[PDB]
Amino acid sequence: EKEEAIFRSAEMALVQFYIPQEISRDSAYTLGQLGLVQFRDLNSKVRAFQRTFVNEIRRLDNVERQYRYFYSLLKKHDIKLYEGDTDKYLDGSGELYVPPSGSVIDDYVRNASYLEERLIQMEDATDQIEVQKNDLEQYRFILQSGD
Amino acid sequence: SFSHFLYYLVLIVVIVYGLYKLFTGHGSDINFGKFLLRTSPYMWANLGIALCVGLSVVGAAWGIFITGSSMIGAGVRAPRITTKNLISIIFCEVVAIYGLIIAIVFSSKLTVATAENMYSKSNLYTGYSLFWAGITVGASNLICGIAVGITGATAAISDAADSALFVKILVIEIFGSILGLLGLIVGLLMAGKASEFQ
Amino acid sequence: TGKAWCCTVLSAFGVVILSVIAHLFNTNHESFVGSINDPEDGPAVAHTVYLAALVYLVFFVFCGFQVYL
Amino acid sequence: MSSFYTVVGVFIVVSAMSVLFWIMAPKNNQAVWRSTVILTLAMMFLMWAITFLCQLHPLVAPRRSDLRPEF
Amino acid sequence: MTELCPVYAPFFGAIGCASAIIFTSLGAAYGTAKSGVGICATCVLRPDLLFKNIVPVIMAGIIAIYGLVVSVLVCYSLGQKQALYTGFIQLGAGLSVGLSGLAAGFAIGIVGDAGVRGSSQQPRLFVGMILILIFAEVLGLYGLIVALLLNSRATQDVV
Amino acid sequence: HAQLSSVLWTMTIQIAFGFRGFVGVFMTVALFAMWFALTCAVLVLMEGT
Amino acid sequence: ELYAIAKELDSWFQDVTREKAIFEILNKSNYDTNRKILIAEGWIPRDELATLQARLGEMIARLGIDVPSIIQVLDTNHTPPTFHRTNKFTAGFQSICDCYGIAQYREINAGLPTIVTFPFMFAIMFGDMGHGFLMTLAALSLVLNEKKINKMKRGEIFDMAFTGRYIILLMGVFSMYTGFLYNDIFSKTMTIFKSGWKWPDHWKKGESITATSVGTYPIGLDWAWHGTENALLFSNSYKMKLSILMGFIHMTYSYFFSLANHLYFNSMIDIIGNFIPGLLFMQGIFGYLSVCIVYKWAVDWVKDGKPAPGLLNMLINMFLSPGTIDDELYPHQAKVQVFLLLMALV
Repeated sequence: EKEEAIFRSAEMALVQFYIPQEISRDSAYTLGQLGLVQFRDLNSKVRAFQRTFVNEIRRLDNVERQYRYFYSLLKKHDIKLYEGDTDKYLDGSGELYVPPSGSVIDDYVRNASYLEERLIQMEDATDQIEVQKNDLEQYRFILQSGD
Repeated sequence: SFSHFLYYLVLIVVIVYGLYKLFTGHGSDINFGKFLLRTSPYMWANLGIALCVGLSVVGAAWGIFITGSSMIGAGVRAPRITTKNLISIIFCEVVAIYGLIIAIVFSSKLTVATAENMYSKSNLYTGYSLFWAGITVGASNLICGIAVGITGATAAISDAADSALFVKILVIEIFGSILGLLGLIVGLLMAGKASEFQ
Repeated sequence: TGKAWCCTVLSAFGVVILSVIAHLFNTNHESFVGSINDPEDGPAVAHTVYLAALVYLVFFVFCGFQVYL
Repeated sequence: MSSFYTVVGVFIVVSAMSVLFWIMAPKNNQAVWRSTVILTLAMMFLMWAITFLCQLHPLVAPRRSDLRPEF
Repeated sequence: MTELCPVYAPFFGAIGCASAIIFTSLGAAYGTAKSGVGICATCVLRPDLLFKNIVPVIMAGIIAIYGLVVSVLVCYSLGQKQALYTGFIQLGAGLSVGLSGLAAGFAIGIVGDAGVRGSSQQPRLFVGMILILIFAEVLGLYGLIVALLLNSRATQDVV
Repeated sequence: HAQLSSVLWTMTIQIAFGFRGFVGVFMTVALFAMWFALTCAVLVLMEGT
Repeated sequence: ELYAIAKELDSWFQDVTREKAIFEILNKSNYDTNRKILIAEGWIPRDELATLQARLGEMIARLGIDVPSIIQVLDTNHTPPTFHRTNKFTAGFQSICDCYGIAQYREINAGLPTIVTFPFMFAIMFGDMGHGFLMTLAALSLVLNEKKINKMKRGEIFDMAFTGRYIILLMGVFSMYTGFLYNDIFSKTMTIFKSGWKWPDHWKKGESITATSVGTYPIGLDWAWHGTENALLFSNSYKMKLSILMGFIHMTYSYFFSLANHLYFNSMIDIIGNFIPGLLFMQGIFGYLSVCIVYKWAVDWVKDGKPAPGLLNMLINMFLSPGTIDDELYPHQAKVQVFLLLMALV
């Protein structure tokens, strides 16, 4: 039975996870699904760029930058983002859900990059056409002015 | 400056009037003693109580704006200070509560005197005592609030810079916050032997 | 519907309140007609406040019907 | 005919019921139940007792010059 | 004109009825003006905060309410043959509420401007501003209260 | 809070009791509307906050 | 292209932010190069510890791999995090207290006492059955419709109001109680009980009449002094004394909470040199003032033929002029006051 922690703070225990590397990516996902472990920074003396999982975080940052560009485009053109997945992961229940596979994340990265290039070139072409249209419309207005 | 010109003109007019009265043998006509004796002690007492509360409030408000404006600026990047430096704003608002308290205590002496016992030794003394005690409490609380607010702004900026700094600047506030207390005490000593108007 | 909700709330608060005030006036409550500065006649103020409460009741019923639809 | 002993008796009753609730507080959220109920009782009683004691032997009586003579 | 009730006694009370509104309306205007300047500067970027950065302009108006209360209470104690003590009390009650409200408004303004300007960046600061603003507002309250107490003596046991 | 409440009562709804007839009824309705608006706004939210 | 992206952009974002989040967490771990294991130190509630293990076991059961002990409790002198288990009722007050600061580990939580004391101190400051009832109804609108309001989106001000819906409910209820004790409903008074004051049998219009005490009002302020000239003088005295007593009681409760903290942490030096001295200092002065207030209330001075001592002037002389009592509140008052002053000065 969980103790009531309103009169005083809940009793806390420090716990070491000796997480095998081959399942580490999965273990974290469970530790994040429980939502009960507050991890200590054991590499607090290690510089941000000198940390062990810096490259994966950089890849995910690039993917999130591409997604933030996609959202910016979805807002420039009046296109509504399709919200969802609120109940997909059952957040807060403490129950585990099969995490995305590494191949799935690699596919996400590759698709994000490919869509980045495609959307960049499409936006460039559209912007060129739009500026040409604006110039022609201004010229037409100038011509249409009364004598 | 228009204000300085007005001050100089008032001073010159006062000097000329005083010299005219003095030379013409009527120097005693400018009788501050008669003014004090004949001015109602009620006016002195009520001015003291109003100025006490008002000046204590003015210093509290003046400090609250100095501390409050520097907490808000420093909390944009360090909002953690907002609640920590709020003790500064309590040292600024406490002087006002002192003034209020004094007003309450001094207002107890705002009784109605009889017509014959109006400008007596006790009633004139009570008027002077409650005027000057209110002036002292109000001005001391004004100074203490404005000074504690200036220290609280410095403390808020220091806390935003480094948390450990705050406890060291708060001490200065504790040094300043006492200055109103002293005034409070002195006020209670002034109006201590004063009695209700009778 | 926000206007209807506000009006019906303000109308129930005022039907109840003015009905109570009118009852107190009619019963010549000391807190309402006990002072020389208070209105001389109790039942007449009670009648006027009752009419005001009836107006507020009409407002309440109308706005509640509007909220319903 | 009420005196300070009325306050004492009300205090006795309030303390008895507070102890009773502490003994019989629900197990679930027991700390919240005990603290909330007992503190609410204590402060309600304290405010009532303060209001009652000021009226026990008041040093000033109601004085007004606006009542109608009919009352 | 009696010894205790000169013809000029109503001068002080009428100046107190005026002082209460004039100086609690000076402070409220200062606060409203500065808070509105801050709100107009911020809501250009953050209109969604507008109907929630109005709080300082609501507190400054409450200062004006404190002196409309002391003014209306002091105006109904004003009389042609009211004692000089009553006049001095009514002047003191308006000097207190009016000056305290001026101080409270001047502070509400300066602090609301700062807090609206900073809240457009740090929303958590809104709680800080409202707390620093409730202590600037209480100053005015403390004046009103003193004023109220003054009026509780203005006309009583007075011959 | 007590003094502002009493003052609001005197300014807003106490006057309504002074007038009778259709004028009195309309004054009661409007003055109670104003009294409740100021009570919920000033004396419940503002003073309450 | 944008519509194709939009139908799946949120899922991609949620999935990548979680993967970036798991890789930041692993970044806090010490990767043993010689071995192939990450050392991750985490704070978890002890009661939850078993659950953690179970879930990890489930993961193993899903993976099918055999691994050594993946959970090892550790005993280190590291400041543990402060965790308070709240609910829809205590969450608001816990947030109220946490805004000031986070309680020390296993320190007396200020939310549990604030659940009641924050609403009741507000109610003292509010004291009106009308306004209290309006606020109670406003809070009940949120509480009864709490599910619907939780489901929808809320603005910052509305979100704050809804989160503190139970706060406001308690504030309204206690405001109703206090206004009943103040006999204040929309600035008016109730006449439920027989008043303890009797106005003169007969008087003329405009005649200053004073009432005589025939009893004590059972609950709340007597309605006899409603609209009376001196009503404000009694209300001010009563409410000043009430505020002083309530604040002193609320500070004493907090100081005894400090004592409980000292006892829990086995800081006997704090009890001897921090709690007891400050307790004596605060008692001898302001608890003595509170006791004097109550005693003066409980003493019939007019009947006893003794002047009613001024407690404010008593307290002032207790410091500025020790041993000089204008009016003797109780026998041996001067000696007791001198002893208390000496106790504080020591």
